[PDB]
Amino acid sequence: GSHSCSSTQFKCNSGRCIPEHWTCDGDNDCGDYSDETHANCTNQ
Ligand SMILES: [Ca+2]
Repeated sequence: GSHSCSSTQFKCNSGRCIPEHWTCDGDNDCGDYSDETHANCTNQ
């Protein structure tokens, strides 16, 4: 599809896509730490 990421993915600030369940999980999956920010943790 023309969308950036799939329906089950989290969109990193860099534009990289990662599985949504990978947010606030202890690993910097995005590489830019956007999936591990305090903000995303409070959304869990
Ligand atoms: Ca992570």
